[PDB]
Amino acid sequence: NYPPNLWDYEFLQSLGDVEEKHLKLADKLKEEVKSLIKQTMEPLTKLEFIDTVRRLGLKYQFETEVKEAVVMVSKYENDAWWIDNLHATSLRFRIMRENGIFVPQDVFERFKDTDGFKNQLCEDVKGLLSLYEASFLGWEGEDILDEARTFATSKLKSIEGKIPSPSLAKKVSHALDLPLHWRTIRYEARWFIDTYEEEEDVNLTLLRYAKLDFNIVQSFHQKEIGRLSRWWVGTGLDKMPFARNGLIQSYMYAIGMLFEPNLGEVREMEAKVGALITTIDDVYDVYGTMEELELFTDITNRWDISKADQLPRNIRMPLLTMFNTSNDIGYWALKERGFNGIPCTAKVWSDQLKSYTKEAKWFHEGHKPTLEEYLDNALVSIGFPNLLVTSYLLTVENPTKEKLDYVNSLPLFVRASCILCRIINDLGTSPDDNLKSIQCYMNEAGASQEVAREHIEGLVRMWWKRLNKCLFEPSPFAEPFLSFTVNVVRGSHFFYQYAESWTKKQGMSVLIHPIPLNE
Amino acid sequence: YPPNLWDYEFLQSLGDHLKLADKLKEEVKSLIKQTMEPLTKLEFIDTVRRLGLKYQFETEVKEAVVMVSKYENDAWWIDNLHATSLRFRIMRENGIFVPQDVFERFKDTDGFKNQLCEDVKGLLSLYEASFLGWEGEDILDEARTFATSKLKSIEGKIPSPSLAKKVSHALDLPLHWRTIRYEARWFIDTYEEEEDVNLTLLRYAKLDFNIVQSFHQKEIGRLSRWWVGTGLDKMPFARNGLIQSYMYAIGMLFEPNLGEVREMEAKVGALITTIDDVYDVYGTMEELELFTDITNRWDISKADQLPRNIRMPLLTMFNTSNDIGYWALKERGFNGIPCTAKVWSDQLKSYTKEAKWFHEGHKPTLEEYLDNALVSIGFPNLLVTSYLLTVENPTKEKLDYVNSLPLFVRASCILCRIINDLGTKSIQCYMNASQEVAREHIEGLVRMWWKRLNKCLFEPSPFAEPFLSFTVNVVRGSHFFYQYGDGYGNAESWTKKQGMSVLIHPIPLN
Ligand SMILES: CC(C)=CCC/C(C)=C/CC/C(C)=C/COP(=O)(O)C(Cl)(Cl)P(=O)(O)O
Ligand SMILES: CC(C)=CCC/C(C)=C/CC/C(C)=C/COP(=O)(O)C(Cl)(Cl)P(=O)(O)O
Ligand SMILES: [Mg+2]
Ligand SMILES: [Mg+2]
Ligand SMILES: [Mg+2]
Ligand SMILES: [Mg+2]
Repeated sequence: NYPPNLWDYEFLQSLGDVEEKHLKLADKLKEEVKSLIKQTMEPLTKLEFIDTVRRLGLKYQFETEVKEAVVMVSKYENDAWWIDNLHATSLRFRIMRENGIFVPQDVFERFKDTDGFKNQLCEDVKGLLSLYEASFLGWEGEDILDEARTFATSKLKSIEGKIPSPSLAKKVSHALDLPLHWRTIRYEARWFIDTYEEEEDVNLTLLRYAKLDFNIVQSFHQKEIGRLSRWWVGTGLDKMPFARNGLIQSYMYAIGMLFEPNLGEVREMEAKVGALITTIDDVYDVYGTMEELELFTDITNRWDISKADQLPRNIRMPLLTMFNTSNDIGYWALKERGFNGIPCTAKVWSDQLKSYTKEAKWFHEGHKPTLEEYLDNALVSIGFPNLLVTSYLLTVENPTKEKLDYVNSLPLFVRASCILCRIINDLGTSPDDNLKSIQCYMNEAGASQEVAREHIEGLVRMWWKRLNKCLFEPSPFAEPFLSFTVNVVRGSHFFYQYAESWTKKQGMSVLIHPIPLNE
Repeated sequence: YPPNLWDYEFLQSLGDHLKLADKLKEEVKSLIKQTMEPLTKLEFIDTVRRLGLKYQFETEVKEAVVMVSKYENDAWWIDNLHATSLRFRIMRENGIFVPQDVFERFKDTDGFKNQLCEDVKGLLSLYEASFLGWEGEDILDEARTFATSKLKSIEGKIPSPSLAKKVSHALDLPLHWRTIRYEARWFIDTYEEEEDVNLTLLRYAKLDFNIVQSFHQKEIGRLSRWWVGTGLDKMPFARNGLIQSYMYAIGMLFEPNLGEVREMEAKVGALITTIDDVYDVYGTMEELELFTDITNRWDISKADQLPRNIRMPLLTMFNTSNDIGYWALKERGFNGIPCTAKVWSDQLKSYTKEAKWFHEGHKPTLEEYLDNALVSIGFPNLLVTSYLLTVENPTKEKLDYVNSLPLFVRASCILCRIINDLGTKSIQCYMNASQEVAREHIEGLVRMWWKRLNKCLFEPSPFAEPFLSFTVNVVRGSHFFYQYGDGYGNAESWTKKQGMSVLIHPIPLN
């Protein structure tokens, strides 16, 4: 291709086209790790171990063993093992809440005096880092978790880059970039396999399984990218003079939303939809005229491609691929799930293009919307209602029009995720546009760039609190949609840290290069 | 356990010496170019053709044939029945006219001289040449009836192993009516038995066959994954649709360089067989009208009014037609969706007329039924699609023209339907004579339309390769497959065998 993509599509197909020795060894090491999760340990040691299993990307292999470990630890009658221990209190608080076992913010009170958190806690970095990490599991009105974040952030930053203990130095720097709660499972696993190997408390059996299982999952990913690349070259959209790296960037995002091998077909369909969202966003933003885009929108609204030949090739090809792929995805729901998803996929595309039109209307009129006007439209235009409603269609038991209507109605859980994805993307922009979060709020309140960014950062923390509380009352939603909704937010944080070199490094270590085994 | 050719589990698993091939290709290139006696040359390029290798040497074979057509001294074939017959056929095969009068030496005013009954090689070449004939070429008709009788009479009495095999093979189907790719597998075995076998040509035939087979295996993997993805493998009205369609497609075109077109033709074939069963066996009256209406308007709004087992074929037809039309836009610069939507609407209209006859108790003339039955067989759909995907600079104008079914295309489509009706309402329609006498009449229409096909290849035509080859090769596919459709017993094991030898099992080398 010209310009060049991150990797050539012929090479990406190369990848998928792990010796039987290793699958057998993997089942063996898996049973040995089950035994370790099950085995009697001191409660702190057990929490540390299952936190390690999670960060290595292995919770999906041990869901039963990890939850049962966590329930056991919540039943442990004597509290002396965590009381007055900042690290143990913090980790317990976090692991309990991550597993739907409530722990009050009051457990942190004893670490404060009249003026706030006790300055002397700065003498224990491991404790500060566990406090920092735990603070992100907090809800609205949990003021002590807000103080904990501010204090632990401030104290860790006063040492970032200058910690003379390699593994804690790396983890502190990594955490201040993004807290574990905000990071993807799959990209964290690759980073943490390296970190873990350098740590004092390393279990070589767990580490050996983490590398083996990483490589096996990666081989499924390599076959998916082969299929997706073949599909993408098949559409001819790799040759559009826009949306360079559209397919690989969508797929890398998808791995953040869902990495598990058993969700391969769903992941491939989400990656196809992301590649089309990126492509068609560029059709609307950096190619089409207002008149071309009116016809694109109208064809989509009516699901009628009669007039498609009035669009030039570079606009007609994206339109008809959106149409053909949406029909294929809808058809999969009929074939696999017994429910024709074409009305649903046609509807979320119509909603999305309507949001683009409103954005373009404002941009042409010169209109300068408020933050709340901007976000009600921009949470649609980012594409996550499309991606998430589609993910629900493809996974809900017994899909129905009424269920799909409900998800597309933005229950608080979904609205939070979509607003978060939009605001996180907007915060990732560097040198400047009246139609992004920061400038809309600047325009509203007469605020500076600095004060407006601080405001938007606060909105990020607030919507995470609602996300967190929604999981303690998941209401009509179940796995895997619960995970999808949170993990698209983590994808956004990871891919919009406030470049192509970083993206290639991430794609190289997670998708292309197996972890070297000493087996 | 034996691998099941009908198991989509097995078929989905398919896909998962080139230096010697390129070396031996140049050696074979050199053998077609090197000087030989003009008869030995014709024999050599006929051998190349029959080994399914002509596609590798189109330019060397044509120039060989042109060189022989200019060889000035005729002493090498005059009064030699084999040589006269081989020259006739190879020349006409290459669009160089030879009159039927070259077979004057071998007949008088009373016909072919009964003396020739001992001359097995001669009789076989005469028989094969006769099928290159046109209408009113009555010497070629007489050569056929005569060669056929004399060949039947000597069959089990031929000492040469390879000549005995060739006579028995020719009497089932002349070479002209056989597919290239299925014949290539057969002929590799027979050729190895011949006295004049060229071991370089035989080694390259095997190597190229296995290389091309590996291409087809990747195609069947992709197509089987697609078919399982549609869910149509789990439908009632089942008939191993995809694998059968693919086995037909291989008769229509086998060349690796036509892979994508072959896959799309195989998909359309699988959908035609499936939807025909929807209209002929499973669908209610009200269901078929909605299907037809949805297709006519290319509007799937009301799809949900159809039950699962009908909605799935419908949406797959819609989705696949949109994909194929899209491929034309992407690859050929022309949006083919209006074209694929039209050939499906026309096909479903042929299904509506079948029912308007059955329910109104109407009984059509042979000419009436065949006007409709040449559309319903689905070869307009397949051939118009093949033209959309291959024609240089496609346009609506050119697509309306092919879809009007001018003689060349109409002859192929009638031949496909007639050949099919010969192997189980063509016979019933002509009868409304008896069974035996209609059949004999319909066999006659086969010979007739073949002569019109043959002539079309000499006449001015908008059409070029590869569509000229597609149009003749569907007819060969029909000849080869038409009497093994039943899907049990002898029919099923002969089909499985063809499937296994040409698609699955490589040719052992050394
Ligand atoms: C989870 C998944 C499969 C994601 C697919 C990739 C998608 C569609 C990501 C949406 C976020 C992206 C890539 C934003 C970059 O696009 P931009 O043109 O800057 C824009 Cl933020 Cl959409 P906008 O057009 O509003 O300025
Ligand atoms: C060259 C190519 C890709 C062929 C694809 C396969 C196709 C469409 C084969 C058509 C011949 C077949 C399988 C006929 C058997 O079907 P039938 O229902 O008996 C029938 Cl002859 Cl179509 P009809 O409905 O007229 O009785
Ligand atoms: Mg954009
Ligand atoms: Mg945009
Ligand atoms: Mg039928
Ligand atoms: Mg029929």
